[PDB]
Amino acid sequence: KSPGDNIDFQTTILSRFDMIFIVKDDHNEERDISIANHVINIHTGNANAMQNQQEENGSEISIEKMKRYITYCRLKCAPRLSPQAAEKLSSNFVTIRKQLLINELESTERSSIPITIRQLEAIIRITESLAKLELSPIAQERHVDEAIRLFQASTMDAASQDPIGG
Amino acid sequence: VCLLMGGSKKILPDGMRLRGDINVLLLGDPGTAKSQLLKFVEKVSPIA
Amino acid sequence: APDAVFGDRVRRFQEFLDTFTSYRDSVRSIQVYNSNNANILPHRIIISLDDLREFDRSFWSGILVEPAYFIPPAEKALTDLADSMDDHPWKLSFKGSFGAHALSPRTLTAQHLNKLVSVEGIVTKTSLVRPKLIRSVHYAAKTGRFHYRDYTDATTTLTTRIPTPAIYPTEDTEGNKLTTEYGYSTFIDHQRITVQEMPEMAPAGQLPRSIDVILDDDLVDKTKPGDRVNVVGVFKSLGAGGMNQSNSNTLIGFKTLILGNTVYPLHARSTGVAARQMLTDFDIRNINKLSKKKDIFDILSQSLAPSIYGHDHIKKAILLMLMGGVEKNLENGSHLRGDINILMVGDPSTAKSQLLRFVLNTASLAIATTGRGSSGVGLTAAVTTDRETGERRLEAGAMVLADRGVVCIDEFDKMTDVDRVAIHEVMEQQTVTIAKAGIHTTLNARCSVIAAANPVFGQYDVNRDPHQNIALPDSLLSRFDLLFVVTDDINEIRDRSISEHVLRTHRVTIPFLRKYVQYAKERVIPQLTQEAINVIVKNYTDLRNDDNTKKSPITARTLETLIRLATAHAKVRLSKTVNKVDAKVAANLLRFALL
Ligand SMILES: Nc1ncnc2c1ncn2[C@@H]1O[C@H](COP(=O)(O)OP(=O)(O)O)[C@@H](O)[C@H]1O
Ligand SMILES: Nc1ncnc2c1ncn2[C@@H]1O[C@H](COP(=O)(O)OP(=O)(O)O)[C@@H](O)[C@H]1O
Ligand SMILES: [Mg+2]
Ligand SMILES: [Mg+2]
Repeated sequence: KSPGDNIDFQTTILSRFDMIFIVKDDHNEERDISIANHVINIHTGNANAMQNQQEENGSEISIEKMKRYITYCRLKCAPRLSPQAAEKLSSNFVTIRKQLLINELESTERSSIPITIRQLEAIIRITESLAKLELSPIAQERHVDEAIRLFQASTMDAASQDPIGG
Repeated sequence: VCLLMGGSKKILPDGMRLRGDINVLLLGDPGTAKSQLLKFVEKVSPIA
Repeated sequence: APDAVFGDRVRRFQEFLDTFTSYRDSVRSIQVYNSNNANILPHRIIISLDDLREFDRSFWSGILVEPAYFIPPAEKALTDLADSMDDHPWKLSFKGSFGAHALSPRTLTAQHLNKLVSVEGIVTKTSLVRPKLIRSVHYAAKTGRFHYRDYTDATTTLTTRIPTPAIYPTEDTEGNKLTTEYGYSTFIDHQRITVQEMPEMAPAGQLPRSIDVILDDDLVDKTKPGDRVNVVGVFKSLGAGGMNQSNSNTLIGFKTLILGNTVYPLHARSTGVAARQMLTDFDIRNINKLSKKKDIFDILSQSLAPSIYGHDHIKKAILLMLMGGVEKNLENGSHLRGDINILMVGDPSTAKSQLLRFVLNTASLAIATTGRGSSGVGLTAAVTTDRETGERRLEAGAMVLADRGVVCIDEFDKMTDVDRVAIHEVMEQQTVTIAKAGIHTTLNARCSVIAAANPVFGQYDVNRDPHQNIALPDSLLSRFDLLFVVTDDINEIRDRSISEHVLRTHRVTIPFLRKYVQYAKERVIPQLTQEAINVIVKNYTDLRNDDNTKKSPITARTLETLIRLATAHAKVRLSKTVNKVDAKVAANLLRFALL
């Protein structure tokens, strides 16, 4: 069934969000074993010390420090795109909408996960957000690469939709 | 991470506001740890 | 007896009035007007604290921190000048920068007592305007003479005085009876109001704070409940906080309030106070110049919300609604509408709410509502309250407040029948009728409407008729003057172009538009011309007798819509009559919206 059918409200509400994450519970022997090992390790008390008390020495942050750092960055920085990022974003958006149009005209039904301008500003906001945490007043195509990868990973799992197939 | 950081807002000469916050939705089956993520975000954000 | 400090301060303020010549000619102009036109203007002028600051810092600080010692001298000096220059005593008002003395009811504390302050907030409740007896006059029948007496109280002077509680005289000094002469006595108006902290500034979840303000004479009815107001006055205390006599109780303190002297209404979004700007000769010249260009309509249309791509016809319609037509009142007592209404049905990412919020931000008087946000008594003012004097009264609603303005409704299709029947009368008769227990009245609700709606199936469908896509009563659609349908069809070139536009944004100004609209609405009232009569008649006949399937029905409301649109376009043109071009433009817009 289409993702629109799976939800219990008007499908236009999905048009408001920037990123969507349909997480499925697939059964797998090795993954089940790994998650079980992780959970019993947490309950026993090793994960309380291991990793958490060793990654705090260089490769992990405290919760209070992270909170303060978020406040700092929010107050201080406000990035802005660069022309290369702008043109790349424009081209990607046009290609995505072209593909969706072709799929829709190939059939008589409309997709349940539409693509609109909101997604354009969503990618814009995502790239600027990635730029901000580095405190860089300017964002280059390296940020747009990651932004598009995140978008494809999250929102463009609308390929599970029926017209989108093709 | 991108959500907590947030985008950049723009105020235009005509009065229109281009928002800079990010919205995210989580579809999934039961028992995928998508409520603990919300709880952690609540505990780690300055205002939540 | 005379005081030397008082006289020195009077002399210094007279020097101040001498160095600056604007207030002098202001007083002269008020006196000239009152002499020539006899309406009577009140004897008052406004002073700038900034100029006082450059002139004499000591006197500035004295007025700011010790008004009770420095202001009466200034009023006496002003009165002396006024009495000397002409062929009631005068009062003063203060403007400029108050520095640290600009506060709100929450941040007004006991350390500001006896000093001049300026507070901001929302008016919550006023009082009945009452007369106060100042001088009585009497008559003795046995002797044929007239007498009088004067009365005073603690709030008529800034400095403390020894009380003199005079009694009301019924007899003469020789025992004879007296008769009251109500026509020869003197009464002064009086009111009391309450000011609270603004809803858009007070902390959330916390109970608010408020302060009382006392007004007298010529500042008695300058605001109504719900307004945003700025009041400048003296924060003062009165009486004895239980000190006199034993008065074992210690919980109460000293009564405090503000003896106001300046009241300024402030305009905000979604409020009942309308915005007005002062028009200078430079502005008038520029407006009257731009009136003579041929693409003036195009420029004014493209100026609206330049951040949105396209929707040119909706921009034109919004401009036409902003300008408006003319309403007619026949001697018989009939009324003919003159407002314009707009509706928008479109796809769920077509920037409907952006244009709606633009209209909210730009109109001089607008109120924003949403589908289920306000209902029942919240729209027609159908709620009843009562005074502590006993009487029951009404308080205005969304559309009652927005009389002579515009109302923005979002999620229009989410309403119900109970309020749609209510809004029928507003949209056609432009009146609100209430009949409850102890009330029978009729309120004026002359307002225009702009709304946005969603299609039934989430997205507009071209394989079905419009009736299956809009799903709204026909009688309701007949009351909307224009209905627009907007759809987003994927197109490589259009998507590209809108992409570069949205990227440009992310990396004529409004004030001149507001001035233009205000001048045009206030000054111009065109008349109908035979040419436009023929054009509109032909167009109405053709539309009524055509086989095309429309987005809305055709009635006499369409003919009246044609007249209204033509008159509004002529109003844009600053012309005193309607020509053929305005009628043709109205017909073209109506045909485009319909087809
Ligand atoms: N992938 C996972 N890794 C570690 N723990 C998990 C995982 N998935 C579920 N859990 C466990 O399940 C609990 C969270 O369940 P819950 O928040 O109810 O999920 P949901 O909100 O999706 O129903 C946690 O206490 C956690 O220990
Ligand atoms: N024609 C357009 N021009 C510019 N921006 C647009 C246009 N259409 C949509 N958008 C963008 O998409 C968003 C749509 O938001 P909204 O006004 O709520 O649309 P709707 O009310 O139709 O859902 C806006 O933030 C706006 O920036
Ligand atoms: Mg859960
Ligand atoms: Mg909207």
